Amino acid sequence: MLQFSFVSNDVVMTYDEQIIWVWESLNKFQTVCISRIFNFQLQDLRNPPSTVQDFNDYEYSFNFGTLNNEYITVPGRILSINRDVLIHKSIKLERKVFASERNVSIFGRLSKLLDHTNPIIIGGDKPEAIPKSVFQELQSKFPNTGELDRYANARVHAILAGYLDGMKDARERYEHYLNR
Amino acid sequence: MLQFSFVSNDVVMTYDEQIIWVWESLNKFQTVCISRIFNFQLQDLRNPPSTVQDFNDYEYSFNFGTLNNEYITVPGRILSINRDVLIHKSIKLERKVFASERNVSIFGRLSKLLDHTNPIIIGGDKPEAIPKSVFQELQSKFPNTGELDRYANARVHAILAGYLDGMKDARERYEHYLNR
Repeated sequence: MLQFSFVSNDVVMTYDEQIIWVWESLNKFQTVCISRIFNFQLQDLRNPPSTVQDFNDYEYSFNFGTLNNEYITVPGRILSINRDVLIHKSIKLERKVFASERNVSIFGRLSKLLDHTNPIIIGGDKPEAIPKSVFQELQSKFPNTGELDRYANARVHAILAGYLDGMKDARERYEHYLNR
Repeated sequence: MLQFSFVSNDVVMTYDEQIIWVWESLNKFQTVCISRIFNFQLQDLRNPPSTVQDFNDYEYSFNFGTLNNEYITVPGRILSINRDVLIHKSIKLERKVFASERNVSIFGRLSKLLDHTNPIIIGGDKPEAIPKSVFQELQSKFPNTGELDRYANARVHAILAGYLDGMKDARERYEHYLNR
């Protein structure tokens, strides 16, 4: 589970399976990927675990962004992009802000489409900011669980129907040469 | 996790989160849905749990089918269909035999498409049986994790591209009336 909190001016993302793999990845490469979208460096772990820690009790608290003025500045490296990401405080920090269904990095996709090195700004009164209403509209258009469930079911139906329909057509052509 | 085993002539599906909800559903409605595709009645639970059971240690063992001749006969009620399902022993019992990605009931979809009350037979030497090669070909065509991941990513890309392209088009039309 992902839980966002504000401690002072620091935005903290708490991560709650055997969670030892997070610490092992940080020991091996001094980086870790959480929820498939968040890339954290060892310097971002506020609570480095004990050598004898029981990880059942433990939760990982990571520095995710900085609260400056009314905007949460997420470093681009956290999202594997070059630009930084600014989310206004009026927008609730949750995973759906950054990820669509099937772990699609919203800002990872947007940054590749942008022709400017200027940072992504969502909400607030900054003039260059994607309006909160425009961002929320994109969120509602992004594929949800039901759309992916219908896509999978339709694909299975089309495949099974194509086998039955082709079987019937092949039988019909053979029976065109058959009295019975 | 789902694990299929043969005890005598009985096919057993073992189910391994707080697994108490399975027992609670069986107490409330004498039925339970496991992995979203398997419907088990209370009579199918081989190891009814103790009133004091620790469910961390416990695993649920359910009667899934009957081994007769060389075919595993799955009751239709296990799959929420009217026909029964016969899987030849040469086919390994696993979840992908019955479910496609996003919990799509393979035989739930097929049975609605069939115009006959005759049971679904997969593999073996029975004449009315879908050949093992035909069944395996359908399995490979069914959507996998990568196809659903690409679908979601493409949908997000098309939505973000449609916002940027429409923004550029609207700006261009306004600039057609602007000297600068």
